[PDB]
Amino acid sequence: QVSDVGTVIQVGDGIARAHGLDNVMSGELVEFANGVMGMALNLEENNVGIVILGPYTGIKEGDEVRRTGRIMEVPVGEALIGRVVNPLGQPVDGLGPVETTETRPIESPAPGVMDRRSVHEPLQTGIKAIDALVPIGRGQRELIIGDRQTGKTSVAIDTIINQKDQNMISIYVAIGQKESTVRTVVETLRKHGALDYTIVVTASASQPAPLLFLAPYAGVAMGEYFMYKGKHVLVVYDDLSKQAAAYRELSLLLRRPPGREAYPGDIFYLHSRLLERAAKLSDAKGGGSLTALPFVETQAGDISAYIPTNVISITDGQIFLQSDLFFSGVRPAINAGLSVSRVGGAAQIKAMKKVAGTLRLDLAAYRELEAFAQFGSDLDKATQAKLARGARTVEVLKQDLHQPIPVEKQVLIIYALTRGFLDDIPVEDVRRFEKEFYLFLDQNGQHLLEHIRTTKDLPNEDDLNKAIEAFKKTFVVS
Amino acid sequence: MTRGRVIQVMGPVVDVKFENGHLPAIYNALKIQHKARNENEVDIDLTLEVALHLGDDTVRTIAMASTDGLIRGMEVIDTGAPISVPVGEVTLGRVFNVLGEPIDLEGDIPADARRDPIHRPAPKFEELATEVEILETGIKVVDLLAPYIKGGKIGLFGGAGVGKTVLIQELIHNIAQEHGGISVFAGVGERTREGNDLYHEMKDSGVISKTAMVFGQMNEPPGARMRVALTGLTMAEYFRDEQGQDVLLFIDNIFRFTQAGSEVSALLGRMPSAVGYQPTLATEMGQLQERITSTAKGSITSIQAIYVPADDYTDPAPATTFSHLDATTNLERKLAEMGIYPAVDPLASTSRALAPEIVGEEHYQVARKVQQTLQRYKELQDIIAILGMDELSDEDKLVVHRARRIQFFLSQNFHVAEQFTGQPGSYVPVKETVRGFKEILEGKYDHLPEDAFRLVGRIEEVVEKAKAMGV
Ligand SMILES: Nc1ncnc2c1ncn2[C@@H]1O[C@H](COP(=O)(O)OP(=O)(O)OP(=O)(O)O)[C@@H](O)[C@H]1O
Ligand SMILES: Nc1ncnc2c1ncn2[C@@H]1O[C@H](COP(=O)(O)OP(=O)(O)OP(=O)(O)O)[C@@H](O)[C@H]1O
Ligand SMILES: [Mg+2]
Ligand SMILES: [Mg+2]
Repeated sequence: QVSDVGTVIQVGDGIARAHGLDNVMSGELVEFANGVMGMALNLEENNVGIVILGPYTGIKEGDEVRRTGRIMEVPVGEALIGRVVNPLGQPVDGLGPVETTETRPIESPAPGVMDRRSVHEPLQTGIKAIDALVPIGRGQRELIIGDRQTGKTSVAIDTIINQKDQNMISIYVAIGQKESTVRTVVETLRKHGALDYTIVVTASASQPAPLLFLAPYAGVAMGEYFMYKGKHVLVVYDDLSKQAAAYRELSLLLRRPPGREAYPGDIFYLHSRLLERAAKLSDAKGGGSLTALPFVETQAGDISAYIPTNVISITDGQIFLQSDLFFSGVRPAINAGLSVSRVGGAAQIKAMKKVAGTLRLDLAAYRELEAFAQFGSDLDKATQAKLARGARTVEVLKQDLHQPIPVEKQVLIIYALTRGFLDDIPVEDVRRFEKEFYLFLDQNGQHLLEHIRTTKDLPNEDDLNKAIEAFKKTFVVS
Repeated sequence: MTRGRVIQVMGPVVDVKFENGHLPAIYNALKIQHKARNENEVDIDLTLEVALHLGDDTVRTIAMASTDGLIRGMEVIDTGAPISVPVGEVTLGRVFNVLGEPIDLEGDIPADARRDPIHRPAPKFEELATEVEILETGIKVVDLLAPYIKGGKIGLFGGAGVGKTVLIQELIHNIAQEHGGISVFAGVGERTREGNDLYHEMKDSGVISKTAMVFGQMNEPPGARMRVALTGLTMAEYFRDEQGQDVLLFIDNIFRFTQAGSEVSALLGRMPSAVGYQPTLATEMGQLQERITSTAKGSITSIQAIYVPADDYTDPAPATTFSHLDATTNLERKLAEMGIYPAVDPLASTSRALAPEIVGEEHYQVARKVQQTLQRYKELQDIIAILGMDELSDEDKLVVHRARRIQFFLSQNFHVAEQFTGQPGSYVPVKETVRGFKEILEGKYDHLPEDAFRLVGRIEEVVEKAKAMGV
């Protein structure tokens, strides 16, 4: 009997080779004697190559391998919300089993050209430095790239928390993170109330390479259920770089020839297949959407590296966080020159699109002129621009941790910045100016905020100027 | 009988064993059509292309779709001919995949329509046309330093996220809307969102009435990513030959073809070469590139975007494709970071139309002087950094003063860029560009501020921008 039963020939480093399995199909799940599950990749003439999805210590030569008849699948359903699971869907938080009754394939085709729609719905993250000059829309994919200890996880968690009052499911996938770090992230989500609509998929650094390679696909497959039911999903991949490292480990264990930086040839395909599946579906397909926020960690801020370039070449824009700016007090550390959003304009409300259109280019020019100005003198217009605008934009784009700011207040603050109302105050006074301006707005100008909330447009021609002048009349300077 | 059996399945590569004496020829198309015999199987509908003859009546093939669900032992059908795609007037206004099957939901192509094989030899030496004429694009840098040649081959080099897609869209907007001939777009290994947006924009603008579009994207397997460009080229070749019409050919990313070739090379038994590329990198690229040419019976002008991995211009794929182009524009991440779009490198960009007898001495002298000034400004950077600005001679101070303004004036606002910034954009004639750059070189605009030259059209808009700033 070699039709649905096999025998192990070799075991080592998380991969196995089995004899028999005549009728096994490529990509099928297989089960060892211990109950550990496996994946069939290579159907050679005389043997089948199997990747072990779990602890391979208990597997020995001569053990029996039997078919399951199903292509690689994960359990999906509504009951998975609020739980912490592994890439295989097994519960990990210890709160009992999971009552899902449906499965989806890990490898699924992406929506076609005619199944998509242009992105037109803003995704307010609550951060000025994102919502102003790097807008994110529903169905877009936008990676956060930077060095270690720069705030990428903080940005992701704040974005997840900000979606409390909207009907959208959030998925957080941790690839290669410390178990304690994942525990603390889950605790913060529980404290802020995000666990009512969040699914956490974890694969720590102690797990074998196959699970690290498989986890993001499990997360996206989980999101596909809600996307095709007509709902909106946000998915976060925590280290696509660690996924690439695990895939390189697996490929070199399979003795595939290495390319640039010892990565396999299909390293670009690995990421493109995953990231291409997030899309904004059309009305015929139900109008659902899936938003992806992949993460890439650079070395010494080198954006020219192979993996960063590969991931940038796939997504719809990047948010570059700089360590040199993270230090010295610019905590958001947004680098306007290297950042870009390719769905800009359409991913913003009409007011914000009207106000903050040119900010990214303005700060890029300001950084260039600041770099150049170290050598010599400046013209009158250069001195006006560099200091009255760039220095104040850099200061007003700064934001504190866990401080969501409504878009109706953001449009006000960038309008005041752009119209030149901040030129007469010192640079150090702008944060107190912003705080007192928000207080004054809440106290007196609630009707402008209501008009912006209801119409998504600017409130008035001259009443806005009048209100800003009224606030400036009572603001104490220095 | 021409019946095959599946022996090995290794990712996107499948080995098929045929009966002795009936092996299919290389590049032939094989079909697998299997219905699930029970609950432990899935339905299969897959096409394969013959790649190698391994001996023992065995053939190694490349799959055009996912190989999941394949069981070794399945039946394979030999069609006896390479992949054939529908061709003719029926392809205008339609969107096709790699196999020539429409994906626009507008209806199926009739089964009796004429079809042409994908693989064909390149045109001979005696059939080539040789005549250089300027193709005006309305872009200042392109029109001044590296003019495009009508009927020639144009390549755009750039890294990840530098702007070559936006440049392609701007060129389509400027040229294709009034070309009068036939336009063909081939999307190789790019974003489905970008493809959908381009299709909808063409439908809105009405250009789609005379445009044939073929799409194989990054989510598709390497076989499709290799053959989609050949399908598009097969359509363009018919439009050139059988009707003698001018053809616009846009290829979204030609680097993905060689990337997929390198990905599939390792499973074909080839030894690695250079940094990991296949040994046949040059011949495979040449066989495809040499088919994109203008002949005596029809002219094809093609604009190709070429991706540069890891921003390394010495990589073999960008390096070997340089010799296949007549005009090239090189984008730079350094210029992109400075905010001066389209970030075309003014020195590395070259073209064969930049000659005194083609563009005139008035144009040629201005272009050469601009290049010389920019080169001197580039050289002065180290001495400026390590000695200060005040230590330069009055000649070098003037050189820097002129060069910064020239570099800023090289930037432009694009029509397709209105979705990113609120500026509407502009179209600048070659005469206006030459006159403006000559006036800047003459020192007429030395009193204006530096930033007044950024993202404007004609030289006048600099004056109005300075007046708005308050000079
Ligand atoms: N806006 C902010 N204001 C203040 N502190 C912040 C802000 N954003 C992040 N931090 C702090 O910066 C530190 C690093 O943040 P975070 O853990 O999110 O970074 P990271 O890049 O994901 O790190 P790692 O590589 O360790 O996973 C933390 O102490 C966090 O509290
Ligand atoms: N000329 C320009 N004017 C305004 N914005 C621009 C210009 N060129 C590029 N950008 C901005 O930079 C982004 C670069 O994206 P784009 O698709 O053009 O890059 P690319 O070179 O094709 O990269 P990739 O290899 O990822 O496809 C644009 O989406 C836009 O936001
Ligand atoms: Mg982190
Ligand atoms: Mg592109």
